[PDB]
Amino acid sequence: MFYALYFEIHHLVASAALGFARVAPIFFFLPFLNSGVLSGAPRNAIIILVALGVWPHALNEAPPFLSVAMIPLVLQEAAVGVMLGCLL
Amino acid sequence: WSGYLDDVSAKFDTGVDNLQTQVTEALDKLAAKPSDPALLAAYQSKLSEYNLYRNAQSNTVKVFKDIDAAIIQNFR
Amino acid sequence: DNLQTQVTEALDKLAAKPSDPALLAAYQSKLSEYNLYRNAQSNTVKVFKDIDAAIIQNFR
Amino acid sequence: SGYLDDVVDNLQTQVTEALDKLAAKPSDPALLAAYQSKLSEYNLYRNAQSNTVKVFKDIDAAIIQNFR
Amino acid sequence: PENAVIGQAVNIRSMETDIVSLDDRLLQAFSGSAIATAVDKQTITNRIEDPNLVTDPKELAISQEMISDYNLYVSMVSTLTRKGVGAVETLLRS
Amino acid sequence: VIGQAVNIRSMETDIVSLDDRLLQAFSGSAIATAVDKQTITNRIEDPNLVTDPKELAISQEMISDYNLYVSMVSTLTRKGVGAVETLLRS
Amino acid sequence: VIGQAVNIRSMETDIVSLDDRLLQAFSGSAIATAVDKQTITNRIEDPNLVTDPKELAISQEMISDYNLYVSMVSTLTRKGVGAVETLLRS
Amino acid sequence: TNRIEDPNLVTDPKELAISQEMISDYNLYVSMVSTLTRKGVGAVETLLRS
Amino acid sequence: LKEPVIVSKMAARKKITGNFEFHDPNALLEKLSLQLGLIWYFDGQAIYIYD
Amino acid sequence: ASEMRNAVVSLRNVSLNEFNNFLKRSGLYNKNYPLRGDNRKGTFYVSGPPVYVDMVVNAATMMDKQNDGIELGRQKIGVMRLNNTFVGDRTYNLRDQKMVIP
Amino acid sequence: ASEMRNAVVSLRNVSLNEFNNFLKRSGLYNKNYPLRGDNRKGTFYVSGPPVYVDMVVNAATMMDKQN
Amino acid sequence: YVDMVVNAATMMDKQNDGIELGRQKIGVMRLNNTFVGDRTYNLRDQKMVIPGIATAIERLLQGEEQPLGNIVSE
Amino acid sequence: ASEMRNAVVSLRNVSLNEFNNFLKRSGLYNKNYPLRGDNRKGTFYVSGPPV
Amino acid sequence: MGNDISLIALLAFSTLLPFIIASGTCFVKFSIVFVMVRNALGLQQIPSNMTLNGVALLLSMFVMWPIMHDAYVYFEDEDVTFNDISSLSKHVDEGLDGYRDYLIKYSDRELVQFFENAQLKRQYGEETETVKRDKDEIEKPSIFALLPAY
Amino acid sequence: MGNDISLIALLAFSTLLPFIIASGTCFVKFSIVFVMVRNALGLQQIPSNMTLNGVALLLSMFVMWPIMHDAYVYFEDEDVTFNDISSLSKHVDEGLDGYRDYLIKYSDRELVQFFENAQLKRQYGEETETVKRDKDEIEKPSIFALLPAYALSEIKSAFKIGFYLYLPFVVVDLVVSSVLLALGMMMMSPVTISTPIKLVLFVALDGWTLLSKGLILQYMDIA
Ligand SMILES: CCCCCCCCCCCC[N+](C)(C)[O-]
Repeated sequence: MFYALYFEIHHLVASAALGFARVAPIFFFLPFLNSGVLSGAPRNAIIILVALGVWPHALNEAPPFLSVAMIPLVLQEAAVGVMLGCLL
Repeated sequence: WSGYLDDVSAKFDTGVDNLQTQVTEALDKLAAKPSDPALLAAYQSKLSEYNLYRNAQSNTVKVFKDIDAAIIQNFR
Repeated sequence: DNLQTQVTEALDKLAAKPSDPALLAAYQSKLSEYNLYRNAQSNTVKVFKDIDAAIIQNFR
Repeated sequence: SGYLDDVVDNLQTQVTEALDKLAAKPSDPALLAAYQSKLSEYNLYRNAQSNTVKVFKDIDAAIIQNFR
Repeated sequence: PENAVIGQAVNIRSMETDIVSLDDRLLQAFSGSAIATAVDKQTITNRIEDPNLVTDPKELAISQEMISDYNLYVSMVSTLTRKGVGAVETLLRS
Repeated sequence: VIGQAVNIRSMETDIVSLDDRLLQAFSGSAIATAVDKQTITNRIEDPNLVTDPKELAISQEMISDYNLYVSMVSTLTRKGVGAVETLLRS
Repeated sequence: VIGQAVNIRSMETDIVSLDDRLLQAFSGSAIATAVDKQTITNRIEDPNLVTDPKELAISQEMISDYNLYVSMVSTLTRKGVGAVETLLRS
Repeated sequence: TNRIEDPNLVTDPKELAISQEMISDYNLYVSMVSTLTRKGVGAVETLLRS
Repeated sequence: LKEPVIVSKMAARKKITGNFEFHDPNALLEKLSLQLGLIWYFDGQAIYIYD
Repeated sequence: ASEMRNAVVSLRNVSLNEFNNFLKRSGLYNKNYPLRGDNRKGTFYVSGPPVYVDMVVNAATMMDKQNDGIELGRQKIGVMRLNNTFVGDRTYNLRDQKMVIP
Repeated sequence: ASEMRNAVVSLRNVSLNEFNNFLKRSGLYNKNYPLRGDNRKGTFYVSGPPVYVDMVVNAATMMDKQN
Repeated sequence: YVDMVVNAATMMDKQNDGIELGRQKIGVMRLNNTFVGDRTYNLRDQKMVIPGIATAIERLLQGEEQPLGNIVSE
Repeated sequence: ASEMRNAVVSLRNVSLNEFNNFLKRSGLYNKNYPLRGDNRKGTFYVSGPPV
Repeated sequence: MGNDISLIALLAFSTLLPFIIASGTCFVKFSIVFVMVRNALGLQQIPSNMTLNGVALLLSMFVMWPIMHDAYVYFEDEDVTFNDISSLSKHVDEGLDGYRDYLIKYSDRELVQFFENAQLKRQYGEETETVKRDKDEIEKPSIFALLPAY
Repeated sequence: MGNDISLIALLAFSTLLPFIIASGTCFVKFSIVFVMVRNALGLQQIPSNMTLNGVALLLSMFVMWPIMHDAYVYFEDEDVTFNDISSLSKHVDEGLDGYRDYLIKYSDRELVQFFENAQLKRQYGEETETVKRDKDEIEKPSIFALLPAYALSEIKSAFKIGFYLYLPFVVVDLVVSSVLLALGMMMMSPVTISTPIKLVLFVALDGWTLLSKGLILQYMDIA
């Protein structure tokens, strides 16, 4: 099926985008990751790579959240990330 | 159910009321007696008239397609 | 809509007798003029609204 | 289609049908003259549709970029 | 119609009165713009699906205008909205 | 002439039925159904339909809309994180 | 030639402040623009002018000059506003 | 340039079929180099300006 | 007057005071038109008044 | 009450009296909001509740295009005998020559 | 009162006297807001409440095409 | 119910468009008082041709678009 | 139960009596969810579980 | 696809979000009390402003997140129909009452009424206020009137 | 839409909008007043500037709205189309009078006039003298003169208010020290006791309600 690789790349970037919401706050709190040290073009490139390194589901199948209101979800994930940043 | 280039073809097909059949009739008569000069003289007229009918019809539809395609190209 | 009406009249008269050379000669002219008119109108409409879009893009 | 799922005829059909009829006798002037105008109207329809879909997507892309 | 002209005796305007709230004045704008755009998009689509409209120069010339006017309208609403929120942001971060 | 009608008193909207489709940015279920169909297909029907102008005009809608949806989510997450950082510094 | 008239004397005004110099430059440009646009529109619909090579050769120039002039005024206005914004942000 | 002036080369069907290939290759070569250099400097801009 | 009356917005800014007798309206209306600076018309269905 | 709707309708092939009968046979007629117009002509005005107005306008406009295939122009043949002259083109023979009159 | 409307109309096939009669049979006719013009010609002026003006302008202009 | 009714009605309608309902019939009519064919007379110095009924009627109706009616002396 | 589904289907060559027999020999037929229509004609309604 | 204006409204809202939170939410109270207590104990920078703001933010979400989620659940509702700009305005306003009620609960009636007057009365030639009986206006103070009073 | 140049003007205006609000509007006064109150109470971080400026912006919106609405309605009016530069320019000018007349109540006459004198074309001798009648001079000085005079006068009037706000707290701060000295506890820092007193006094006085009301009353008229 011809377009399947194209869709499979878009599923990847949608998953990475929703992972950034939960990984970036940690990079804000820790003293060796905050923007007093790591800044400019490296910063996003590294955060995204980590988020893809830890996402739990196979990257090549459609993301399950397409049916849901995006804002309540993004705020939920950011709150979780803030809690983890404190505990670490 | 049809567009506007069919309205433009049909203006010829309803304009020349009957020619489309008259040609076939003339041919049916001439085929029976090719050596008759009155039949030959009639057929020459019908066949020429039909040839022009078809050419004028096709060139007019070509021109209206060239106007439309140029307007649509500007929708960008 | 005068030049739109004239061409549809000419076409009826022609369709009535497609082999009359006086009618053919008239129709050639009417159709050519209409053909130039449409193109000129469409092109200027385009120019006028590409200028507006370029203004908005300048502050956007 | 023969199918509806509960919860006229278009140029796409008319072209396929006139081509199908023509191909049986490629040398008949009535059929040729009937086919020229259907193939022309189908070409115009299928261009105009795609050009306007393209305009609506470029509008939405510009909005998202403007709020970046 | 074409054989008729229809005026208004004198254009008094009750909606020139400011009396509604600063937020009702917002809801009116939002609701009216949303309806206007949905109607315009639908009309443009119909003018293309229908075979006698998409193949007559007289009709195509009109559709070209409809498309351009739609484009300009939406682009300007977007621009002014951005400029507006950007002002708030500029002041409050100062 | 034939079948002519006009509504005189009030601007009751009739070209469209006014509906909750006004109140959403993306028909995410319609995306999720189309994305299903173009991805469940693995060795059924046939590949390579680069060429028929009727299906090729249906693919154009999906290929555009999914690119826009993915582009939007990328901005929303940045905004959210930026709002949290803004409050925590201030 | 036939039915033609020209305004000999322009009305006049004092110019005493940057405010009036600005309103005057604005009003001067607005009218010239409206006049040009109308003129072009008429030249596109008089059929003696749409179809004559000599008249089309003129309309081409009028359209070009209009485009260039409005693009210049747009650019220089945006440059001025950007210089103010830059200094106050700094 | 020299092939376009020798009257023997400019009027023989055999030789023209060669000139057409030569000019198509020159065009593609220069478009390639001019694209990759622009990408190359664009990387440096991205890292330093950012 | 036995007719509806329509007053232009710009005319509605003016103010009047005193004790008035509507004994012959058309004769009163024209006189006040001249004193106040109004202009008026009558189409047969309604009276219109402008500045 | 404020929701009343109003419309004007102008048929081509179906007289008002033709449409009233359809409403009556259908059992859809309502004497509180009757159609107002000329039973002879084909133009009328209607006002009332939304559902009623919409149904009326739709039904009328469909009836109109349905009856449009009715053909009403017809040709006739008239036979006429001449009493005082020969019908056909008339030949005389002069001493050596035929000559002919229209 | 401030909502009065008015219009001016020209009919290419139906005389004013032809139209008034239709209004009478319809029972739409209203002597407080009669039409104003030349019964012989086809041009007239009308004014009144907005639903009345709109009804009149539409009925007359459609019937002008029917005939 | 409404959706089932609507779709069933529309598709039953479309399944009949190909059906043709018109028909042609043939009438045989003997002439009681005259010869059917075109008559021709040969004379010492003249030839005369007279068209028959079929010839005259065909020559009259040829090319007619409208239906006929009222001959007078779904 | 709220996953039940409905359709209307219109055949051009075959007919309902032709198709029932097929289901029967297949052993697919189900008297709980029969096809509803005119056996002589070629249009029918069906409702049931998705598969 | 969707609607191009509802898209603008979504993106705009998400830019204003932190200022709304900072000015019309219990975050206002929580972030103040902690810092005051910290000063009273007489040893600044223990706990950090990072700790305090982080906790205050988290607690505010328990109060406010259900109200936003309820509003989106109100709008994602496929059974509505409309006819006019008024009928749409009413339904959109009705969607915000869940938030309006919270602001009404925690703010002063008379300061709210004062701003409700001040939006208009520069227009007004009159002194009478009874002219609308309370039952509508008491329910429907505007949100811009409620915010600063809260 | 409309005249292409009118469009450019609208977009330029909307681009400069925040600097106008920040330099020619009551927002200038409210922003200062709230921060001075925070300093008078002696708080370094409470409330946030992001809260104070939000409140100040909302309060300013009420005061400024009616002028923006009136000017909008004035320009969204199809009444006329214009023959000439002088007719158009005087039509434009007559639309800004509502704002011009707002600025005139609060800027100061002598400073305004000095700035108007400053704009005139230079002369080689000292400029030729003039006196001008009120319909220009009182009614219609130019906006490029009014605007900075307004900004400066507003700042001044803001400092004045802050001065009065400080006085009662200064009284408190002195009294409390004198009483601690009367009790002999000379070494204790009095800030530890004066601060809560100040807070108590401000809440019992309900200073926020009074400030928010009276500031609006200076511009609105409410009955
Ligand atoms: C922490 C913010 C992000 C997640 C949203 C939490 C919403 C509030 C849920 C509270 C439930 C409390 N409970 C179980 C007593 O109802």
